[PDB]
Amino acid sequence: NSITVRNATFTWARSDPPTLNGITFSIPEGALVAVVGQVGCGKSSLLSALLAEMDKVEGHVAIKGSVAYVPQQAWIQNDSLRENILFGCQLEEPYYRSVIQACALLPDLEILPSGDRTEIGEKGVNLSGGQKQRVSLARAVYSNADIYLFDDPLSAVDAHVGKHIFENVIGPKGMLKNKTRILVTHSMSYLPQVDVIIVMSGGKISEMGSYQELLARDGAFAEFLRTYAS
Ligand SMILES: Nc1ncnc2c1ncn2[C@@H]1O[C@H](COP(=O)(O)OP(=O)(O)OP(=O)(O)O)[C@@H](O)[C@H]1O
Ligand SMILES: [Mg+2]
Repeated sequence: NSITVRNATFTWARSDPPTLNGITFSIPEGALVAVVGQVGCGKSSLLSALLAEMDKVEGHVAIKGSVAYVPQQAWIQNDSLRENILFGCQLEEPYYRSVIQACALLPDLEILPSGDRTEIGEKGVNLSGGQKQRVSLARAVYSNADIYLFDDPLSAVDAHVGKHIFENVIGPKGMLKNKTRILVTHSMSYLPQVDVIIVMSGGKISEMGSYQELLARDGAFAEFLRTYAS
């Protein structure tokens, strides 16, 4: 297991009840695992907890290897698009080329005045929400971590681009097919294709299993599909 969490409780503020309570799960190395649940149920917080960005009140957390993150709202550094991807790393080919292609960046680069050397962020070219998201994906993919935490990574891109990113970056035929990948998503579109789904409610885990297992149970996952998925 690349991730092992045992009866773990995490807080953003000791003055109030913890946001995440009694979290217990293990993720096999190389698994693709979705995390779903009603808006506000604690999905982003779960990723923050794994990044050691919350305060662990109690419990056990063991994470094997490096961790990359694609946050829920993409952000841009004041620098070239290239440096927004490299983010401290040296540029290496053909890996860089593969990341550009996989993250659907070619159509964006093609209309930029200096391609990837274009200054983006403050006082530079004004990227769209979809463009920022593709840059954010590329930043994480380029770092070539062992574990990927994706916070609703297809929300800001259109359906066609989303399909490209799932196929080339996230899924079993993508370039990260050997990595552990945790996929928070509000969408049902790719849930049949993940290995395991973790359903959350109220800062706790309600149930875990495959798409087919959870669907048949007609419990929390079935309710997510009927009422919350969008
Ligand atoms: N970076 C942060 N700093 C402080 N509090 C946070 C942070 N991120 C989330 N929270 C808090 O955690 C609680 C659960 O919200 P969280 O954002 O984890 O839910 P979510 O399931 O990701 O919601 P959504 O479906 O809207 O993305 C909320 O009180 C929220 O304000
Ligand atoms: Mg969230």
